[PDB]
Parts: sequence; structure tokens; C-alpha cells
Amino acid sequence: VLIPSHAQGELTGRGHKWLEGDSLRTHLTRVEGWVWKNRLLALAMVTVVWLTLESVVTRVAVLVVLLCLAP
Amino acid sequence: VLIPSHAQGELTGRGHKWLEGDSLRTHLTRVEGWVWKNRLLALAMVTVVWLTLESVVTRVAVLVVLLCLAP
Amino acid sequence: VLIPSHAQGELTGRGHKWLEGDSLRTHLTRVEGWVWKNRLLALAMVTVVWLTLESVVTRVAVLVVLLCLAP
Amino acid sequence: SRCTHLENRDFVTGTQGTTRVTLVLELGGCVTITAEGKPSMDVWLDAIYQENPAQTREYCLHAKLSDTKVAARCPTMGPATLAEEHQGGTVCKRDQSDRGWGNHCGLFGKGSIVACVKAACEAKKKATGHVYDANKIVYTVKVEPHTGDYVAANETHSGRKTASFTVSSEKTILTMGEYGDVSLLCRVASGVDLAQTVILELDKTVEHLPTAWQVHRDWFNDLALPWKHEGARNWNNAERLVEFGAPHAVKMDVYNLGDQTGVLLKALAGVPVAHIEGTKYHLKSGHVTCEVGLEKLKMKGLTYTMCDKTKFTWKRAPTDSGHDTVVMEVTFSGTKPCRIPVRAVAHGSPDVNVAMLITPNPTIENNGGGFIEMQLPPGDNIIYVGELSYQWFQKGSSIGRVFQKTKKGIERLTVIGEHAWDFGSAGGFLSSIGKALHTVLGGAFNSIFGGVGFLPKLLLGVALAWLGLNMRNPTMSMSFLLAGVLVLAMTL
Amino acid sequence: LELDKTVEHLPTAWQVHRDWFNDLALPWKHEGARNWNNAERLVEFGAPHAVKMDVYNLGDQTGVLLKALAGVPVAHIEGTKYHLKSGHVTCEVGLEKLK
Amino acid sequence: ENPAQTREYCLHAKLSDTKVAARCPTMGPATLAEEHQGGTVCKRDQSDRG
Amino acid sequence: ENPAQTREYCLHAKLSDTKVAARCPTMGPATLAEEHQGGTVCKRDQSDRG
Ligand SMILES: *[C@@H]1O[C@H](CO)[C@@H](O)[C@H](O)[C@H]1NC(C)=O
Repeated sequence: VLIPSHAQGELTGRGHKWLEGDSLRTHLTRVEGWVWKNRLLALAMVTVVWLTLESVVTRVAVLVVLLCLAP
Repeated sequence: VLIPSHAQGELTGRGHKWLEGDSLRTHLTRVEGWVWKNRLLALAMVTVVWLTLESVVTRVAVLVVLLCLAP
Repeated sequence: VLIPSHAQGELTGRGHKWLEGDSLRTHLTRVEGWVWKNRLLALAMVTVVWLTLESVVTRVAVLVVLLCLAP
Repeated sequence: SRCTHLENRDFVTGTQGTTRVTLVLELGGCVTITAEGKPSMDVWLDAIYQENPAQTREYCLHAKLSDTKVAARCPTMGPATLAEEHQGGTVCKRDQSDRGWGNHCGLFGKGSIVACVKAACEAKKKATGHVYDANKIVYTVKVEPHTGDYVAANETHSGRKTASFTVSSEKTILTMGEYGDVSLLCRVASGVDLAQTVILELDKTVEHLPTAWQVHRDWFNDLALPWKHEGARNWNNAERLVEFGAPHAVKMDVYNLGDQTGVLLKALAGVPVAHIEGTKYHLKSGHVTCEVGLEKLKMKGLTYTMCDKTKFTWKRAPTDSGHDTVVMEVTFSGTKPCRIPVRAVAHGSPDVNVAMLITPNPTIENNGGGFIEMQLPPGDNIIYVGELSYQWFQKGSSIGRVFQKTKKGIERLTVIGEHAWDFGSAGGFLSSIGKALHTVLGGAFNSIFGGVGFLPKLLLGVALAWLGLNMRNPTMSMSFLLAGVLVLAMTL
Repeated sequence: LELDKTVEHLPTAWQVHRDWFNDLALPWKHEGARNWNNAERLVEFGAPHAVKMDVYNLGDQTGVLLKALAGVPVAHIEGTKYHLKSGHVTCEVGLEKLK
Repeated sequence: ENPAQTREYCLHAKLSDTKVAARCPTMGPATLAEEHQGGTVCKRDQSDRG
Repeated sequence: ENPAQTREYCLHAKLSDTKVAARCPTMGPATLAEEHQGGTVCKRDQSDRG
């Protein structure tokens, strides 16, 4: 049975937590894990943008979802 | 002193050869040198796309050209 | 493996410098590289002018750029 | 076999009704030929060299400056003659400095000044270009049959005959042991374009460098360095490595541009290397067309029998070649020599043998035999060697291997392939129509551009393709169709 | 994949996939290779104060691997034979000599 | 019957022989003999030299 | 007078004791003792073993 991570208390920041901003960029380097290791899917997420949506402003949230959501 | 490269010839090759893996990628490191080290001017390039005459075919034929101008 | 030039830097100068009448003219002699070796391309850029463009103002912006892009 | 020592291996089958087959023997490939009812042969080009050919323009990459003298005069006191101007290998430059009274003049203004040096060269810092004379050029072709023995790369094969092909001796016969004779006819003229090839040479005694290179002619004739011949003492245009600074009225300083070796080595990106084994100047890449006559060959072991079924043991594990063939080696310690019972059934029908052999008629000799190679269709395959068998799955697909032959039929069509359409053999309206479509094509397209490179090819192609959209006459809009060829073809 | 089999209360062998196996960002080595390749993964750093940055030991990974992980199979070892527990194999069965 | 092995993976690491060195901002940035020994993990970083 | 010198550079390389090791694909990929030594340049690659 898992133990959740403690990212929902951020208490202070003047001593030394474990990892600085890199731990905040775990879900910003794993996204590059989605990009570089799934180039098939990385190119498959372009056909959603300019063929199905036609919704220029609201395309950003669509580009975030299905990339950053899944682990 | 001037020497142009042997990019002109590129005559044969099925034995051993030079750094053709990183010969065309000399320029691909140069232009990314123009990007990663001049980020203000790299973001200055966006002011031609969505502000000036954005005729569909003549967007990229101005962009990639202007990026590859700077040696 | 690439050392960038001091096209970029250009700090100062009232002393002595290397090649101030050639730094600008290395590229001009390289253009002579893409003309004297490529006289057939010197003829190939003529058909760009009078048979295709019909855009007198933008003709120079085609010719000079397509010569300077050639490294 | 030598074809199982490297990557590029191209099979050319031999039909019955056609026994004289034209090949293309590139340098760095190995063509295995499988003729029906004949022993299958391995043919490859070994080396392309010349025993100390002529040499052209050399270039000194590190100028040896010496005897640096500066003449200067007051502005109206006679621009000074120097005896050092009048020898070759000397660089001089006139200039107008500004004389003061700090250097003992009578007047000021534009003081005339000139400096001179003796631009010698550094030891073993010569960029020696060479050319080819086809009088001493040699194309070496070694042919090795399948004797049942496998021989290593560091070893040599006893039955490996060697044929040298100069332009003077263009018809050669090689007795392939008991297998018979092979008739080889290689036209040296219809091979490597020797006219537009410069062999560059730096210090060969430097350990960690390529000995020679293989560069373009008109590239090499328009370098911007000092340049002398064989046995020349004077230099020409040596002012390229020698750059004069601005003076201060007495001594216009002269500055060497140092060594330019790495400068040249950055200009050799995409070059094929060239070995120098002392006398010979080897190439490592090339192409030639040869003709392989197998009518004077025959098998070995036709007056023998099928072997025992039992005494075969695996010395060696049947594995895939990386080119859809299965190699092995048996230890038969019995009734020698004999035709090995090589057979390989498929999945779906255990009746039919489908073993498309590469070594035909394998025999375990009194000192030889063992190496067997076969090509198989996809699926489960039980390769019997007597009672001894082997479960094998051929990992390639059915259409995948044919598509692999098309992949070779694409990647072979680089500048080697622009001359090479003799992968077939007297096709009539198949092969000669390939020459009819492509000889004028590659013949004209290499003539234009002068050779310009991937960046200006994928620039000017896209440029003319953009000019296709801005077209006045739709009947003359096939210039766009010409432009479409100028993008996709030259990406090899 | 094989951990300490001498631990009494565990399975002995396991069965996992090659792609994820090369996506393991634990420090690795081969048979006889002395030192760990990419050893900067169980070893991390911090920020000093002008003198000493303390290179922190980071510990064990028996839980992240095997315990919070969603739907992976197992295997078995009995001595010197690395068994499996999942599998499949195509066999043709000829009953022609039976009675 | 004992197949070949691939990459092995350490679970519980062990550290010893920890050596730390720093330098002033313009006094030749730090080196160690264990920067290029086998099985040694290092990191260059900017401290705040008082 | 003798200011604090920064990064030196090397323009001409000195190369000696060239050591090459190769392995089969699935027989424990190639390692050397000089891979981790100081002043050494290495590059891991894959050959075509016959
Ligand atoms: C060829 O190389 C192998 C590999 O170590 C060696 O065992 C064999 O003895 C060598 N033979 C010769 C003639 O060098």
C-alpha cells in the first residue's frame, strides 16, 4: 500500500528541503519523458490542435491534458 | 584565410568516413547557439509571426531563413 | 567542435586588431565562393529575377539572402 | 566467408538460362552469388589504390616566417625598395604609416612603409593533393567459395584467390581449387570517377589521424592557402597565411596565422577516408562493374554420399546473420567426406523442405568442412542436420524481407548507385531502361550546382518550390515539378 | 528480475519487461564490472554554507520497486534453474499411436 | 539452467570516504583526486564564500 | 602583474595508450579501467560482431 507524497503542506523554506525547484519540475521533466520516448504520440497530439478543435484560445488546456495528467 | 567545407562534394562513402553524424549538426548546434544564448532576440522573432503579414506559405520561409542567416 | 567568432563580441579598440578589413569581407569572399565555383548557379539566379518573381522590390531580398545563406 | 565479416552484404541469385552475370562491386560491400547447379561464390572488392601516383598542389597549413624586415621612410623621402620582394616564398605589402619627429624625420604626413618576410613551411605540415593515373591503379577482387570451412578476419583462407584489375589487364581467370574456374572481367574506366577525386595527404607519421582523404577536385583547386608543387622552392599567394597589422611609423608588425590543420579538418565533414600502406594510396570507398562467369565452375562432393544422421553435433549455435540467414558449424567425426543432410521444414506443412541454401553441397572434409548457411521463409523452422535438429523462428516478415530488398534498392541509389544500375544482368527493357532514365539524370544533375551541399540543396529546392506558387504560366508551371526533384532526391 | 532470494518471505524470481528495465533510473553495472554506472541516482547533493556540502546517503528501494506498482507478474527459482510461473507454448499432439 | 544476466541494480546504497573542497570566487575553482576515480559521484556547485 | 588566470584551454591534443575493448551484444557490454580515470576520453559504441 502506497504512502502519498507531502506536496500539500509547504511549510517554510529557509533551511534545507530535499530538492529545490527540480522536485517541482518532476512533472515538467516527466512531460519531456512523454515527448522524447513517445514521438508517435508527440506527433499524434498535433492533429487534435489544427483539425478537430478550431478553438485557438482554449487549445492550451487541451495541450496540457493527456500529457501532464497521466504518469 | 578561407576554406569552404567538403559539403559541396560529398562524393562516395560505404567504408569509413568523417563526422557526417555531426556535420550537418554543426549548424544545428550553431542556430541553437543563437537561440539559447540570445533568448531576448529569440523572443523578438515572434513579433513577425502574429503581428506582421502572416501569409501562410511565407511564414516559415521567413522564420527559418532569418534564424539560419546568423552564422 | 566549433569556436564562434567575434562577429558577436566587438568590445572596443584604439590599439591594433586582427582583421577588420576582412571580418566583414570573409563572408563577401565566401559569396565569391558561391559565384566563381557556381557560375551555373549565377545563371540559375537570373531565372529567379525575370521569369518567376515580377516583384521588383522583393527581388533583392530574395537574391542577397539566398547567396548569404550559402555558408 | 568474408561476407559474414561485415554489414553490407547483397545477395544476387543466379538463374538457369543466365550464367554470365554483371555485378557492381562497391568497396565495403560483399556480394554473395548463388547460381543454381553451381557452387555459390562470395565476391567483393578488396582495395582500390595506386603505388605512389603523381601529386598536385600542396598546401602549407603552418607558415614558417623568417627574416622579418621593415623598411620605412618619411612621407616624401622615397618609398623604400627591398631586395626581399624579388624572391618567391616572400610576402611583402606596401602601406602608408604616419611618420613623426619621434622617429627623426623632417616632415609629417603619410610616411611610406613596407615589410617583408620569407614565408617558408613547417616540417611535415603539407596538405599534399594527389591525382590518379589509371596506368597504375589496381582494383583488387578476392573471391572465396563456400568450402565448408569458416575462416576468421585475423586468419587467412587457403582457397581465397585474389584478382588485380588494372585498366591494362581487364580479363582475369581464377582457378577456385577443385570448384573450377571463374571468369572475371572488370572495366576500370567504368568505375570510380578518377577525374574529380583529390587524395589529400597530411603527415602520415602522426599516429591518430586518417592517413589520406578523398576530396573533390574543384573544391581542392580553390583553397586559399600557400601552394607549391612537388620539388618547388618558391611559393605563390603566401600572403594568405601572413597578415600585416597596422604600423606605428617604424615597424609594421607581421603576424603568422599559425597552424591551420584543424581548420582543414573541419572542412572534411562527410569525406570518405583513405588509408596509406606506405607505397600504396588506398581508397576505402568506390565502385566498379564486373562480370562473373560461373560456367567454368562445378560443385565439390558429387561422387560422395549423404552422411550419417547421428554423428553431427553443434560446434556452433544456429543464429541469424542480421541479413536473414542462419549460420552454423557441425562436428562430424565419422565417415568423411560426405554431403551433409541439410534440410529445414516450415510451419503449416512438415512435408516440404524450404531451405534456400547459401552454401550448396556441404562436405566435412578430412581437414575441412562445417560452415553451413541458409536463408529461410518466415515462421517456425526445424533445421535438421541428420538426426540433429534445431528449433528456429525466422524473425523477418514475408513482405518485410522483400521490402528490405527495396530498402537496399533505395539506399544503394546514392552517388555510388548513380553509376550503378548493374545490380541486375542484361535486363533489356528493365536494366538498360534504368540507364536510359538515370544516366542523363545523374549525368546532368551532378553537372549542375557544381556540388553545393545538403543545406543549399534543401534551401534552393524549397526556394524554387516556393517560386512554383508564384508562377505566371500554368503550362510553364512544371518548373515547380523540377523543383520537387531538387528537394527529395538529394537527401542521401 | 532477481532480488535477494535468501530473504525467506519473498518470491524467488520475477518476470518484467525490457523497455521499463532500461528505463530504471537506479545505478547499474554488469557481471565483474566494479563500479556503478549512473551512480548519481542513489546519490544526491544539497546546498552548502561556504564550507561543507553534505552528500546525503539516500537509502533503499525495495518498496518503490515491487509494492506501489500496478499489475506486474512473477516467476520462480528452485536452485540453479530460473523457472517461470506464466507462459504459453504451441504444441502439436499426434495421438496416432494410442489405444 | 542459469541464464546470462543483464544490468544489476543496487537497492541500498552505501557511502564512505566523503571529501569536500571549496574555493574562493576568483581563486581557482575546486578540484579533487576523487573527481575522476571509479564509482565516485561528484557535483560542482556555487557556495557563498564568506 | 600576474593576474588570476581563468580557464586554460588545449588546442593540440596529445594521445597515447589507446585502449579498445569490444564484447558480444548479450555477453556483458564493454568496460575498461581507464573509462573512469582522469585525463581520459572515452566513447561507448556498438560494433557489428561476426
Ligand atoms: C584471432 O582472434 C581471436 C580472438 O581472441 C584469437 O582467439 C585467435 O587466436 C586469433 N588468431 C590469430 C591468428 O590472430
